Amino acid sequence: NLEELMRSGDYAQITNMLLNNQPVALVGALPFITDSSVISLIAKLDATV
Amino acid sequence: MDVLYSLSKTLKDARDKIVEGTLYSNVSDLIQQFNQMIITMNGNEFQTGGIGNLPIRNWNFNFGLLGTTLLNLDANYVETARNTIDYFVDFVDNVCMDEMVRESQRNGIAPQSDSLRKLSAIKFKRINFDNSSEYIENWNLQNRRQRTGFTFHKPNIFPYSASFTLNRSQPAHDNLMGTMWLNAGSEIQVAGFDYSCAINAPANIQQFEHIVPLRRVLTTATITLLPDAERFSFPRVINSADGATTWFFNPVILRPNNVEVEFLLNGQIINTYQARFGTIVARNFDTIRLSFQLMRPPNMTPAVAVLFPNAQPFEHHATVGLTLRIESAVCESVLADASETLLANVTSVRQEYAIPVGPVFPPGMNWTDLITNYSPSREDNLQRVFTVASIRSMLIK
Amino acid sequence: MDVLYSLSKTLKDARDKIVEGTLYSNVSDLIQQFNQMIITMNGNEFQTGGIGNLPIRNWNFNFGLLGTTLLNLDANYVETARNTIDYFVDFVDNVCMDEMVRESQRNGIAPQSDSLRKLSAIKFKRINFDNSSEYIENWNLQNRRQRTGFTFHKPNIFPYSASFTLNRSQPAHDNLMGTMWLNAGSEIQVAGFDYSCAINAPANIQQFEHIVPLRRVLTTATITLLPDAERFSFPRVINSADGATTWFFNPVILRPNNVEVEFLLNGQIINTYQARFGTIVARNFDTIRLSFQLMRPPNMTPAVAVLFPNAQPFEHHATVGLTLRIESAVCESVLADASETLLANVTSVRQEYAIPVGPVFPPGMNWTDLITNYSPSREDNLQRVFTVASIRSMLIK
Amino acid sequence: MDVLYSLSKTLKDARDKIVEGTLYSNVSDLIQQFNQMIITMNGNEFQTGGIGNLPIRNWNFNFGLLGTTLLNLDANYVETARNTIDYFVDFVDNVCMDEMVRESQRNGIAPQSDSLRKLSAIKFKRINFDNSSEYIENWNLQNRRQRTGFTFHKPNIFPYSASFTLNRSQPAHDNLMGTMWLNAGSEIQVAGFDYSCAINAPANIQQFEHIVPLRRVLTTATITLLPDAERFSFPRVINSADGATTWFFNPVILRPNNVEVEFLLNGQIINTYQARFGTIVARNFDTIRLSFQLMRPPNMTPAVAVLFPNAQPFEHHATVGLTLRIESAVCESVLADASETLLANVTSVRQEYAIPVGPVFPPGMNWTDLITNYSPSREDNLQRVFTVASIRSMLIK
Amino acid sequence: MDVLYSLSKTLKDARDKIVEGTLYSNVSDLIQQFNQMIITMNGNEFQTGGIGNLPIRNWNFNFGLLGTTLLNLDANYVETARNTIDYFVDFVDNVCMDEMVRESQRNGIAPQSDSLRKLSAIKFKRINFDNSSEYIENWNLQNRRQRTGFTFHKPNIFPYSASFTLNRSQPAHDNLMGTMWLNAGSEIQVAGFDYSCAINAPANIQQFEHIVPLRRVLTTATITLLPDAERFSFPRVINSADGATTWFFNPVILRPNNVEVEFLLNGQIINTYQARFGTIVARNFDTIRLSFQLMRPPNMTPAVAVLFPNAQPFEHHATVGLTLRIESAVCESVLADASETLLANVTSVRQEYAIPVGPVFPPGMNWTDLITNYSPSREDNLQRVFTVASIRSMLIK
Ligand SMILES: [Zn+2]
Repeated sequence: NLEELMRSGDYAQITNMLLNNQPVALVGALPFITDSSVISLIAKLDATV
Repeated sequence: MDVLYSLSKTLKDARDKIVEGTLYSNVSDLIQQFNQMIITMNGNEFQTGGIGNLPIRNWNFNFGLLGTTLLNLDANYVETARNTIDYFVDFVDNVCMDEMVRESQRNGIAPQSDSLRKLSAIKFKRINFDNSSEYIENWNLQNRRQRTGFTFHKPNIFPYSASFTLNRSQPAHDNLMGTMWLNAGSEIQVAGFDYSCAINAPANIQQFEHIVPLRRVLTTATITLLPDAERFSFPRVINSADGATTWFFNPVILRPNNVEVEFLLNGQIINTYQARFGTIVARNFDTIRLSFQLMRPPNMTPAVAVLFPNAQPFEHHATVGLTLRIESAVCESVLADASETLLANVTSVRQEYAIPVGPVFPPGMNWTDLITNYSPSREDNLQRVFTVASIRSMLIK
Repeated sequence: MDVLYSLSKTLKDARDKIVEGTLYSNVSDLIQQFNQMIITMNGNEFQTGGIGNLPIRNWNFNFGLLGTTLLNLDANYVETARNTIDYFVDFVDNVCMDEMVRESQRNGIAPQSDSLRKLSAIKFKRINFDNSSEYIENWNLQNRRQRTGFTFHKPNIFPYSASFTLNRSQPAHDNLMGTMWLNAGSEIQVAGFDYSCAINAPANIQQFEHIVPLRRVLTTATITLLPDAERFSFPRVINSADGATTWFFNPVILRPNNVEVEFLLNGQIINTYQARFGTIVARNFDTIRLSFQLMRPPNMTPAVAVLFPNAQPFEHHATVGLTLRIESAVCESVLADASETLLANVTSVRQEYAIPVGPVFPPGMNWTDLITNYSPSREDNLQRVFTVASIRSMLIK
Repeated sequence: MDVLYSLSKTLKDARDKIVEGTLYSNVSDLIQQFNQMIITMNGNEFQTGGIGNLPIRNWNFNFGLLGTTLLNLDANYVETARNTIDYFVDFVDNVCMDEMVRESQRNGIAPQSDSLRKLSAIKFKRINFDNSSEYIENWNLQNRRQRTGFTFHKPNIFPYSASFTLNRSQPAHDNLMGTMWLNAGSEIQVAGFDYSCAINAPANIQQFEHIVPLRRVLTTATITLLPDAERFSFPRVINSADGATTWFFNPVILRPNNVEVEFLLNGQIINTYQARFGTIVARNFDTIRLSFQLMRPPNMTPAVAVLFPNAQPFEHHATVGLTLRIESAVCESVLADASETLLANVTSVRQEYAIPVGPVFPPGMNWTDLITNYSPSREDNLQRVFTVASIRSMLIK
Repeated sequence: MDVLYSLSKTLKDARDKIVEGTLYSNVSDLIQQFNQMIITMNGNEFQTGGIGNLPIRNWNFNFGLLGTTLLNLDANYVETARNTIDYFVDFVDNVCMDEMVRESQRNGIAPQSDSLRKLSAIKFKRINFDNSSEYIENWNLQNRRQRTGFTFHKPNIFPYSASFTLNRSQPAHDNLMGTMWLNAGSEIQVAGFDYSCAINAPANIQQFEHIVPLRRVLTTATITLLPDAERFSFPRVINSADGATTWFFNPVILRPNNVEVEFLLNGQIINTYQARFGTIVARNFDTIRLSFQLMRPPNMTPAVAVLFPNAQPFEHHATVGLTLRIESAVCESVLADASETLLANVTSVRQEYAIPVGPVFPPGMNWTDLITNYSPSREDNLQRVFTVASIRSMLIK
C-alpha cells in the first residue's frame, strides 16, 4: 500500500526491495507517463523512475 | 543453528509479549527484532522435508512489516501478528523436523537439511538474538571449544546390563559364589552371594568387587548410596551362562561389611567412601568401584545357626547388596534423563514419519545401543539433534 | 486471568528489577508498565473472600505514580516501591486464594470470584504484559483452541489400583493362576503367577496379559521398562475377592519370556517392543498393553527340580513380573507430578480455610478419585485452579 | 552478595546477548549496565584465595568501555567483549570459590572472603542489576525478614537412620515384636512385625506406631504413600541392639490394617489420612506420625493356617509395612535434593583444594551429620554457601 | 466454516427475500451483503471433489453486482438474482459435499477440502454474516472454549446392545436367575427374572441391578420411566452364552418392588427416584443405575399358588421389568436423534458417491460402532461433518 507507506515514513522495505531487486506491486493511485517509443522500450526506462 | 534458535526465541516472545492491550514500551524492542526478521526473510524460498514420509513443503516469505505507532496494542495488530507468527512457526516446525531426522557420519555437527544449510549464511546473520537456553549456550561454547556442562536429573548414563558372575561354580549349582548386578538408568544394584557364607574362606570373610566403567565423565554428582539391594533379595531361578540349565537362588541378607565406594578418573582415586551411606558426592569420575565384603557372623542365635551348616546342603544362601542411584549430575556430553523430553521428541519425529535406519544412530533409536557404543561422531549427531529438539520444544509444545 | 498473570509478573519483576543502586535503563521499561498498572487500578474497589473461613477483605487503590527521573535508583524510590508492591502482592494473593477455592459445574473455565470477574473487563486490559510461563501460555493457546502440551516429570496419570485377578482358582487356593498389579503414580508393577509352573499348559507356556487404559492421551513419553517386579516377589497372605478368606503366595521368580509392550491409541498399535528392556519411548498412546508369558524351564538342576513337582503340593509358586515407570511425558490436559507443587498449593488453600465440598471436586481433593473419573468439566476446573496456583506460586513462595 | 549476583547475571547475559550480527536494540540496555560495571570496577584491586590449596590470585581491572555506535554487532565488538567477559568470569569464579570455602560460627550470613567484604561497599552498589534467580530472591527477602520458600524435588530432609525397635524381645529371639525403619533422603520405609501374629494380643490386633520428627518445617508437600514396604519384606539376619548376637527375620506380609498418617505441627494435627493410599498432600508439618496395626486374619485357607500355629515355633513371621516418599516440598530453609547440584558444587570445591575442617560444617561435608544437627548458624552458613554456589553455577557450567 | 455458513445464509435469504414485487426497504440490507459477497468472490477459482465418484468441478466467479435503484423489485432483477443465486448454490452444494466426505485423524476440527481451506483466509472474511443456527452457534462457542448444548429429541446415546446375564445358571437351564436388557436408541428395557420366584432367597426378595454407562454426559433430560418392560414379557427361546444350546423363557410378570433409579455423575448420586414412575427428570448424569427387586407375594389365590411350587419344575417363571425412555436431552457433544436428519445426509453423501473407508469413521457409517467407541477425534470429525450437513440442509432441501 502506497498510502500507508506515505503515512508511516519508515520505508524500511521498499528501500530493501528496491536495492536488492525484489518483485513487488505498488498499490496506489499514481499518474503515469504514456509513452510511444520503441527506443524508450529498448533503453529500459521504467526501472529508472 | 544460531539463527534457528533466534527465529524460535522471537516467535516465542512474540506469542508472549505481543498481546491485546499491552503497552508499547513493553514490546518496543521486540517489534524491531521481528521487523529485522521479516526484512531478512523476505525474498527467500525454502524447501523442507523429503525423507521418509515427511512431506516436501515449499516456503515463500512475502510479509509486510508490523506497525510501530500504537501506544496500547489493539486487536488489529494482534491478529496480523498472529497470522505472521503462525506462518513462521509452521516454517520453523518443519525446519526442525527436517533437521532432527537427518544425520551424517562425516561431520555431524554441521547442518544437514537444505533449509538450515541455507540459513547458515551471513545474509541471515542479522536474524540473531539472545542465546539464553542451556542447549544453545552449550552449543555456542563448544563452537569455540570451551568447557560446558549439562545438568541432568537422574541421567541415563548406564546401559541396561542385567547379568551375573560366578566366581565359584559347578554343574550341580549347589555351592556358588559371585556377584549379580542391575545397571539401569542411573541405578546400580549389586549383590554378591556366597552359598557357604564364608565357612571355608580365610578369616570367614569373602571379598566382593564390582567395577562399572562409564562412557562419559560425570562431574559433581549427588549419589544416594544405600545398602541391601532390593531386587536381588528374593528367591529366583536363573538360567546359566550358556543358557543350558537353570539354578536356584534362595537369599538371606546380611549387611554389607566394609563398604568401600571409589570414584576413579583415569585410574586415580578421586573420591572414596568407607562405610558411609545416605547421600554422598562424587566430584569428578568416570568409573565407579564398589568393594563390599561378606563376613560370617561369629555369634548366632539358634534361629540363625540352623541356616548355615558346615556341610553341603545350603537351603539359605548368604547375599549382600548395595544400591547406588545418581540423583543429579553435570556431564559435558549430551545424555538422556528423567527430566527432559528431548530424546522422546527425537524418537517421536523419527517414528512418526517412518524413517529408514541411517549410518550413525541405532535402529529404532535404541538408547541402550546408543550409550553402549557412544562414539564421538554419534555424540556430535546426538548433540545437534537434541539442540534442534530443544528449539522445537520451545515453539511446539 | 491474563491480567492477573500480568499483575503478578510485574510485581515479581518489580521485586527483582527495582533494587537499590541499579541503573535506570535496566528498569526504564518496567516502571512504565507499573505506572500503567497504577493508573488503571486507581479508583477501583474490590472484595475478596467470603467462603469457608477465608475472610472478607475490601481493597481500595489510591497510589501515586513512581518517579521517572533518577539515573541510579536510590533507597527512597526503593522504599516507596516496596510499599506499593507489598500492597499489590497482598491484593493478588487474596484474589488467587479467592479464585482457587471456587468452582462451577456449568462452565469452569470462566472466572468464579467477584474480583476476577471484575478484572476480566477491557478497562483492565491495559494492565496486560508478557505471558511467558507455561501455564499462561497453554491458557492462551487453549483460549484459541490450538494444541498444547504440559511437560511432566513422573506424571500421576495412574489412579491407585492395587488388586489382582485369578484366571484359575478354587476355594482350596493351592493351585492358582493369574495376574497381580500395582498402578501407582507413574509406575505399573505387574506379575503373573502360576502355581503349577505350566506343567499342564500347552507347550509348557502360560500367556499373561495386562491392559491399562489411560484417562488422557500421553505424548512423547520416556518409559523405564524393567523386568522382575519387586513388590510381588516376596511371600505374602492376601484376602480373597469377596474378602472372606486369605490365601498364601510364596513366589519364586522366573524371567519374563516373550515380553510384548504395546502402546495403543484408539485401538491401533502405535509403538511395540518385543523383549527390549531399559529405556523405551512411546510417542502417542492412551492404553498400555503388557503381554508377558511364563515358560517352564526345560532343563533344571537338582536344586530347581525339587521346587516344581508334577503332583499337587506346590510350596514354591512360579511368578513373572514387569515394571513400567513413566519418567517424563507431555500431556495436553493438566495433571499432577513429582516436579510441580501446584496440587499441593490448591489442597493447602482448600484445607487451610475449612472449605465445604462443592459439586465438582472430590471431598478432600482426593487425586485418586479425581483421576479415576476425570470429566471434562473437572478438567476445566482443574486447569483454571492450577493456572491460578501457578500465578500465586510466582508471587507467594 | 547482591553485587556478586549482579556481576554474574551481566556476564551471563553478555555471553548470551552480545553475539555476532545481532541488532543493537536487543543489547542497548545491557551494554549500559556492562559499561557501568567497567566504570565501577576500574582502579580497584582484589586478592582471592589463600586457604588450603586454593592459590592466591591478584586481580587488577583496567579496561576500556564498549562501543555504543554499531547497528549490528560485528565480530570486532564480539571479540573485545569476549576478552573482557573472560577476565571478569575468571574473577567471579575465583571470588565464588573463595567464598564457598570459608565459614564462621559467629555470623555466617556475612561475607567471609576479603573480595566479597570489599564488594559489599556502596561504591560497588551501582553494579547492581535484577535479582531474578530463586536463591538471590530468597536472599533478598530474608535480608528484610519476610517469608521465603525453596521448592525442592525429593528433598533430603531425613538423615540416614536404618535401625529397629523390639517392643517384645528375649535372648532366644524366637518371639519378637516391634518396628523397623529406613529413613533415607525423602523416603520412610517402616515395617512393624510380630512373630506370634497377634495370637495373644487383645482382639487379635497389635498396634504399631512410628514418629519421625523433622528438622525444618516443610510446607505444601506432595507425598506418595504406599503400603507394603519393600525393603523389610525378605528374610535377613540382623545384629542385636548391643551388637552381640544376630537374629533371623523371615517375613510374610499382611496388608496394613487401619493406617492413620498424621502430619503434626507443634503437636497439633494439621492433616490426617485414614486408610488412604496413593498421592496425599500435607500442607504444613514438621512431624510425621504413622499409626498402622497388624490384625490376625480370622478366616484362613489351609495354606495359611499352617504358617501361624498357636505354639512357639514360628518359621513365618507376620510383617506389615508402609512407604512414604516426599516427592516435592516447599521449605523455608535450604536443603539438598535430587534436582539441584549445589551441594555437589560446594563439596567439589571443598574437596578439590584440600580444605581443613572448620568450626561449623561436618568433616567431609557429611550431609547426614549436617541435617542430624542442623543448627541456625549452620543454616546461615549453608544458605550463604548455597547462594554463592548458585551464582557460580550460573557462570561456571 | 463461518464464511460457508455465511454464503448459505445469504443464499437462503436471497431466495426468500428477493422476490417479485417486494419493496426495496425489505431487502436493502441484504443486497449490500450479497454485493459484498460478489465483490469478495470475484477473481477466485475453486476445485471441488476428487474422492470416490464425486466428480472434479472447477468454479470460476465472474459476476456483476446487483442493482440498488429499484423501489419495488421487478422481474428482471429477480431473474438475474436467480441466475447468480443458482450458480452460488451449486458451488456451496459441491463444497459441502466435498467437506462432509473427508476426515482426518490428526485434527478433525480443521477444514479438509481444498475449497474450504481456501475459504478460511481473511480475504474471504468480509463474506461473514449472522451465525444464528444452533450448529454454527455451538461451532463459534466451542471455537472459543465455552459451554455448548445441543437439544435432542430422543437422542441415540445408547448403542444397540441386546444381551442378558445369568447370575444363577446350570446346563439344564431349568432354574435360572439374572437380568436381560435391550439398550436401543434412547430406550432401556430391562427385566430381571428368577425361576424359583425367590422361594429360597432371604426374606423372599431377590435384588436385581442394571448399570448403564453413557459415553457423553447428558444434561437436563426428561425421561419416561415405566414399569413392566414389554419386550421381555412373552415366552421365547434364547441361545446360551457360548451359543451352544438354547433355553426356554416362559415369563409371568410381577410388578417391580422397590425401584431405585439413580443418575450417577463421576460416581456421585446426582438424582435418585424411589418407586416413582411416569415422567422423571435427570439434571446431570453419565451413568444410569436401575435397582429393582423381585418379592415373592406372601398371599396368593389358588390360581397363583399353582404357578410357583416349592419343588423344581417351574413352567411359569417370575419376571420383573422396567422401561426408561429419554424423551429429550441437552448434550454438549453431537449425537443423532429422531428429530434431525443430519446423520442421514452424511450417510447419503458417503453412500451415493461410493466412498472408501477412511481412518476415523466406521465402515458404512455404523452409528452403533460410532457411539460404542466415541473417541474425541471422532467427536471432532462428527461435529465438523454435522455442521457442514446442517449448512447444506439449509441450502439443499
Ligand atoms: Zn525425579
